[PDB]
Amino acid sequence: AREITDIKQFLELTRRADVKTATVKINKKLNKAGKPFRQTKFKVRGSSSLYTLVINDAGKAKKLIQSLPPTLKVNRL
Amino acid sequence: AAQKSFRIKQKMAKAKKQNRPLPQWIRLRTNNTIRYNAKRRNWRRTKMNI
Amino acid sequence: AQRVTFRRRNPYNTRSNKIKVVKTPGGILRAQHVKKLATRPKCGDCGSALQGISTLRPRQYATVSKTHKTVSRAYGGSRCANCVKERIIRAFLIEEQKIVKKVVKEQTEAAK
Amino acid sequence: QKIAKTFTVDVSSPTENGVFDPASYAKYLIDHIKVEGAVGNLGNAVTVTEDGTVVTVVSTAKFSGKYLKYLTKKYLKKNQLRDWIRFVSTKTNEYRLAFY
RNA sequence: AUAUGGAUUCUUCACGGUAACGUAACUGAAUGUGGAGACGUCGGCGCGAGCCCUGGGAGGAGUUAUCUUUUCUUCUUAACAGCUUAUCACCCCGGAAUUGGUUUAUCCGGAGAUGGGGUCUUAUGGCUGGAAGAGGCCAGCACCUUUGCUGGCUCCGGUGCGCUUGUGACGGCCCGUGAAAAUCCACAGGAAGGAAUAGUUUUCAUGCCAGGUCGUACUGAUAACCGCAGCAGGUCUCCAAGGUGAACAGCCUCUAGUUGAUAGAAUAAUGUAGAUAAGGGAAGUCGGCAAAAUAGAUCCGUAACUUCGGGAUAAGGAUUGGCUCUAAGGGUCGGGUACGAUCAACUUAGAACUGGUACGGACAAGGGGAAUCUGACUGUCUAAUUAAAACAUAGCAUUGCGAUGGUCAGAAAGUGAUGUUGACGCAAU
RNA sequence: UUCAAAUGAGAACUUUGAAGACUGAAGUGGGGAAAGGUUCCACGUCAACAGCAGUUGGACGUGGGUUAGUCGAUCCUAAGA
Ligand SMILES: [Mg+2]
Ligand SMILES: [Mg+2]
Ligand SMILES: [Mg+2]
Ligand SMILES: [Mg+2]
Ligand SMILES: [Mg+2]
Ligand SMILES: [Mg+2]
Ligand SMILES: [Mg+2]
Ligand SMILES: [Mg+2]
Ligand SMILES: [Mg+2]
Ligand SMILES: [Mg+2]
Ligand SMILES: [Mg+2]
Ligand SMILES: [Mg+2]
Ligand SMILES: [Mg+2]
Ligand SMILES: [Mg+2]
Ligand SMILES: [Mg+2]
Ligand SMILES: [Mg+2]
Ligand SMILES: [Mg+2]
Ligand SMILES: [Mg+2]
Ligand SMILES: [Mg+2]
Ligand SMILES: [Mg+2]
Ligand SMILES: [Mg+2]
Ligand SMILES: [Mg+2]
Ligand SMILES: [Mg+2]
Ligand SMILES: [Mg+2]
Ligand SMILES: [Mg+2]
Ligand SMILES: [Mg+2]
Ligand SMILES: [Mg+2]
Ligand SMILES: [Mg+2]
Ligand SMILES: [Mg+2]
Ligand SMILES: [Mg+2]
Ligand SMILES: [Mg+2]
Ligand SMILES: [Mg+2]
Ligand SMILES: [Mg+2]
Ligand SMILES: [Mg+2]
Ligand SMILES: [Mg+2]
Ligand SMILES: [Mg+2]
Ligand SMILES: [Mg+2]
Ligand SMILES: [Mg+2]
Ligand SMILES: [Mg+2]
Ligand SMILES: [Mg+2]
Ligand SMILES: [Mg+2]
Ligand SMILES: [Mg+2]
Ligand SMILES: [Mg+2]
Ligand SMILES: [Mg+2]
Ligand SMILES: [Mg+2]
Ligand SMILES: [Mg+2]
Ligand SMILES: [Mg+2]
Ligand SMILES: [Mg+2]
Ligand SMILES: [Mg+2]
Ligand SMILES: [Mg+2]
Ligand SMILES: [Mg+2]
Ligand SMILES: [Mg+2]
Ligand SMILES: [Mg+2]
Ligand SMILES: [Mg+2]
Ligand SMILES: [Mg+2]
Ligand SMILES: [Mg+2]
Ligand SMILES: [Mg+2]
Ligand SMILES: [Mg+2]
Ligand SMILES: [Mg+2]
Repeated sequence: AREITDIKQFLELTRRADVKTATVKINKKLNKAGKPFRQTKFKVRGSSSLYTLVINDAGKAKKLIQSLPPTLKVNRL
Repeated sequence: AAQKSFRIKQKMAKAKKQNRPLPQWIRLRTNNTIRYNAKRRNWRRTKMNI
Repeated sequence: AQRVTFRRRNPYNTRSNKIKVVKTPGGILRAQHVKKLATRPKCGDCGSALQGISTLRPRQYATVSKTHKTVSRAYGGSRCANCVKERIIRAFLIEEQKIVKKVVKEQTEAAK
Repeated sequence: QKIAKTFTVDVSSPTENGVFDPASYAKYLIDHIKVEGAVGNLGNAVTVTEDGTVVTVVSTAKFSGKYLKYLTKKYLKKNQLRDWIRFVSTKTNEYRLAFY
């Protein structure tokens, strides 16, 4: 039910006690007027709401995923 | 109907159970005298007044 | 063409049974029932909807922070500012003229 | 702001069974593609050819792939070829002519 | 149930804004007060939603002797959450006659207008999260099989006295002024409690546990109910597409649903229901009973009499198809402190041409007039032989009564109606 | 209303296909309230019943089916009791 943009805040969520699972979605999407680009939504299933953080920059996306806690049960796709 | 009191549903239930043919094995008992179920009821031949 | 049924068992058009047509992700029309609209709280003095205050149906006011139930002047959510302007002025002026009456009628008692 | 558009037709499958003539076919386009309401008007505004095994329409004017399908349906209808050949989309704007 | 984070505190119980008011929070007992719950009806005007119409594009389908860049169809987005969004109202600056502002509807201003700046409610809408992973539409492989598997596309717009419903700011009406309670919040109050070596705070965020009992099928009617019955009767309600047209009419159609209702052969009399008839035209008959005639719209024309409101569609007339043109009626933009440019609407009137003089072409749709009797009117009744002149009604007039009372109830009563009443009342003619 | 197939001892009447029409969204459509009470659904099936028929049925036989913290009741008050 929540969207999130502070990439710092996000991280802190995923290390909260109640957070057992997560999921990464990937969408094809097109930019501005012309070409496409790879959108990636990071979803953290909290106890009472699903936080989802969108990273348009596919770059930011990769070296985000390797930040993800080694203990979190991530759902890929 | 369509939204009943439990008392009525109960009666309703009891009256479904009673709505069966005579159990044919009774016909075989010494001195048995019941031919058929003579209190059978049908929803469109006799209303049950609740 | 897509028509639509009530959702609760009550088939009549009562103030508690208003409907809204809605297009679902299935690509179809579905009714939704609709709570009666909330009305704006009113000033206790003059009677207009008092501004600054949220408007919900009554029990919904207990699921809402106290800031949604006031403005920050004396008699916040209760009376409406202009009404409190009047209240202050008159209070002052009257307490003042009390002092006037006291000393005037006091002097009566000294020359009569 | 003018925009050119490309439309391919993979007429191989039924061409290779003798029953299709990419020849008079792309002529049918040439002849009946209406331009601002008329035939053979596509004056350097629509070009049409046949890479041996594939027809190609290139258009600068009012032209839709729906229209293309409507034309060659009439061709296939014209030469008794319905029952036998479908106009079909594969990828968008890239169309083929299925046999069986 | 409760901890963790935040907030608050050495100026203990937050700051900011001139203000309307702002916010993630920001102690608050007795008591008192205020709000919500919570309320008629109709009219037009404004906005929403869904439906309707419709352009481009991407798909599938139909027709193709001939014609049609065609006909039909898919292109969707829930509760909930973040931000944003409003007519109204309110604030600050200001000080108004040459009075201004202003609604379709004439209301507003020295008790502060017009102007400029701001505050507010969040109906409603927009963007994002929910959410494309769903659903919708296709194509390409697979095979008795569970049944898969793999790809695509699911996009961008337009229009309005439209239709239904919603809601707003207003306006009309009343000897009619159009429920209650549970429940929720707020404010006034300040009993009290509470920090610096550390306190106060769960109306701010996040976190934990739990939510019993009964109904839930189906019918809802020319067969699931009531009429002895699978009875042409009766029985409360919501949703509601396209054309014609004023229209939720009639007539035709899409979606859905039916195609139920003994059947066959014949077509005598007499029927029942539907039509027509030369010449005459109510001569029929108690009686024009039945039937026929009339009918829409536009224009023209319209008597006696009248409570001046009517009578009135009085009466009486012309006109109306198709096709092709003409003219008038609007929106939106930039113009130093006269015009230009484009997009989108069926109304109304004029003018040609045209036909076996037809044209509200089916459907739909008033006969009119002159008098007597009678009830003023609208309204009411004898379910199942009387709808009327009968009853009612407003209007008029008479009667009783100031409560220890009038009229009426009850076997009685520390009983009851009028009475939440008081003669501009209640009761009785 | 019609043709044909299928099924069945048996077909004007069942099933499926085809054609012809109808209701025409003020519905013969999609749901509900009262009332019914299992009529719903499936399999079997024709003695009676459905004022011809029957292989069909709201019939007969045997079974299956109605899941809630949020939909109602339950709470509140109304005339009144
Ligand atoms: Mg009955
Ligand atoms: Mg229901
Ligand atoms: Mg506030
Ligand atoms: Mg607020
Ligand atoms: Mg603060
Ligand atoms: Mg109160
Ligand atoms: Mg009140
Ligand atoms: Mg009420
Ligand atoms: Mg459509
Ligand atoms: Mg809701
Ligand atoms: Mg302003
Ligand atoms: Mg300001
Ligand atoms: Mg209505
Ligand atoms: Mg009023
Ligand atoms: Mg309140
Ligand atoms: Mg004390
Ligand atoms: Mg809390
Ligand atoms: Mg308990
Ligand atoms: Mg149901
Ligand atoms: Mg039925
Ligand atoms: Mg009986
Ligand atoms: Mg009947
Ligand atoms: Mg039905
Ligand atoms: Mg009959
Ligand atoms: Mg016969
Ligand atoms: Mg004659
Ligand atoms: Mg004559
Ligand atoms: Mg005579
Ligand atoms: Mg005569
Ligand atoms: Mg005679
Ligand atoms: Mg007579
Ligand atoms: Mg006579
Ligand atoms: Mg007559
Ligand atoms: Mg005639
Ligand atoms: Mg007259
Ligand atoms: Mg003419
Ligand atoms: Mg013009
Ligand atoms: Mg009368
Ligand atoms: Mg009358
Ligand atoms: Mg009678
Ligand atoms: Mg009698
Ligand atoms: Mg009458
Ligand atoms: Mg008189
Ligand atoms: Mg006594
Ligand atoms: Mg038959
Ligand atoms: Mg019809
Ligand atoms: Mg109709
Ligand atoms: Mg029927
Ligand atoms: Mg039902
Ligand atoms: Mg029943
Ligand atoms: Mg059945
Ligand atoms: Mg038999
Ligand atoms: Mg029967
Ligand atoms: Mg029979
Ligand atoms: Mg028989
Ligand atoms: Mg049975
Ligand atoms: Mg059973
Ligand atoms: Mg509820
Ligand atoms: Mg309970």
